[PDB]
Amino acid sequence: ETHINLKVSDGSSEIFFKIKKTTPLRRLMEAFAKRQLRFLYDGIRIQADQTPEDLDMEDNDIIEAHREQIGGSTIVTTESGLKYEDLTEGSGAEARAGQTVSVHYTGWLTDGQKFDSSKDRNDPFAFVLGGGMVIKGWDEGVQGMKVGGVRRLTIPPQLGYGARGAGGVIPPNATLVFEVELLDV
Ligand SMILES: C=CC[C@@H]1/C=C(\C)C[C@H](C)C[C@H](OC)[C@H]2O[C@@](O)(C(=O)C(=O)N3CCCC[C@H]3C(=O)O[C@H](/C(C)=C/[C@@H]3CC[C@@H](O)[C@H](OC)C3)[C@H](C)[C@@H](O)CC1=O)[C@H](C)C[C@@H]2OC
Repeated sequence: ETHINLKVSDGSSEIFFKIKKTTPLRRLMEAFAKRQLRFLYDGIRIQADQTPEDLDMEDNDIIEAHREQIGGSTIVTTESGLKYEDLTEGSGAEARAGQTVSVHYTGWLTDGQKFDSSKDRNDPFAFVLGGGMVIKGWDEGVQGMKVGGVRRLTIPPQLGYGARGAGGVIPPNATLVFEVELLDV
C-alpha cells in the first residue's frame, strides 16, 4: 500500500524498481545509473528530489530512461532492414571493413531476457570487421562507429540467425537487440 514498483525502459530492456511512495526518485535514478541521464514520466522530466507521491504515480507505471546524447537520438532503418541508434557518438576515425575492432556488448531478446554480455566474462570481444566472422547485422552495424561510441543494433532475423537460432536461447526467427561499445580499433 505504501510501496510502489516502477518499470524503467531504456530502449534495450525493462528493469523494475520498488520504492516507498515518499522516497525521492533520486534513489531509483542512482540505482539505475549504477547498473550502467534523463528520466521521463508521461513525457515530463523527473527531478531527483521528487517522490512518486508528488507525481501521482501508480504501481507498474513506466519511466523512460534516456541514456542517449543530450539533444536526442534517432533510430535509423537501413536498406537491409537493420536498425541502429547512436546513443553516444564517440570520436575518432570511423570503423571500416578490414579493421579489427574491440567491443563490449550486451544482447537481449524480444521477450526482454538478456542472453549474453561480454561484461559478464569481463572480456572484450574483438573481430575483423567486414569479414563474415559475425552475423550480418554486426558486419553492417559496427561499420561507422567511433571509439567511445555506444550503438544499439536492432537486428532482424535475416541479419541474425534466421530460422536456426543460436546459443540455445536465441529461438528461431528472433529479432536481436545488441548494445555495442567500441573500445578500440
Ligand atoms: C569457432 C567458434 C567459436 C567462436 C566463439 C567466440 C569467438 C566467442 C564469442 C564471444 C561468442 C560468444 O561465446 C560466448 C557467444 O555469443 C553469443 O552469445 C552472442 O551474443 C552473439 O550472437 N554474438 C557474439 C558477439 C558478436 C555477434 C554475435 C555473433 O555473430 O557471434 C558469432 C556467431 C555465433 C556466428 C554464427 C556462426 C555460425 C553461423 O552458422 C551463424 O550464421 C548465422 C553465425 C561468433 C562470434 C562466431 O563468429 C565465432 C564463434 O562462434 C552467441 C548467441 C553464442 C556465442 O557462443 C558460441
